[PDB]
Amino acid sequence: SMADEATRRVVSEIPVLKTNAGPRDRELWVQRLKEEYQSLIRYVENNKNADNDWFRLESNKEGTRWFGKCWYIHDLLKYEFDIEFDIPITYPTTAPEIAVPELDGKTAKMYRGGKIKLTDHFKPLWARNVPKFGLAHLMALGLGPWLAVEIPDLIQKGVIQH
Amino acid sequence: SKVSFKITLTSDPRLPYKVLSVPESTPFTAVLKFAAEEFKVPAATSAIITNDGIGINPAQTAGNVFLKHGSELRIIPRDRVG
Repeated sequence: SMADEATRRVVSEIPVLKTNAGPRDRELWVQRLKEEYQSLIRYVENNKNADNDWFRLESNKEGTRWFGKCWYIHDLLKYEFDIEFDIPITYPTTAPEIAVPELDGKTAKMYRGGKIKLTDHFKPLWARNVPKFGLAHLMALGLGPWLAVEIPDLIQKGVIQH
Repeated sequence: SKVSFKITLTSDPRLPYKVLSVPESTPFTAVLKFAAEEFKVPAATSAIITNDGIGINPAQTAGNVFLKHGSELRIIPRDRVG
């Protein structure tokens, strides 16, 4: 199917990460962060080339606190949302929880503090790929599909206006 | 007396599949439980649909589904609360 081939190609083109290291791990964390930025930068380049440049992410110096923006296009109009997340100390085994704070209280597919609720298939998928998945995969396989489902709904109901 | 289904896990970007063979009289809900077990995903937050994206009534046998829909199925994450 066209959906299948699209996902496969998208995810295939995101560089896999290498280093099993989290914030506790000194020079090995520095290396991991380089990998994360490299993977994110390649994903953004791919997004630009596919005419769907849908997010930007940055971090503090230590790489433990991430914030950025995402965009969703629906019916010719652009919707912008702020995102943030903290890196758990057991990363990359444990995936961060992405938050969209301005949507807190606006959808039931979300925990406290705007933390998005992904499907139950996300955790096993992440766990069996450790440590090759990183924040670029978290965006492509976590937030992106969440937006694709939730944002059109919130628009159709008039809960978000652009 | 058995039928085989090709079941693809759509939540995994490799799109891996397994072929599951069950007696024709097996309730289709058992096929869903078998597929979920095999892919190591919860049955209660998974669903099976046809290769072409069609909903399947669970209240029928495997053989029923095999002829009505076809051998090729997708196991997908389900819409479920909490």
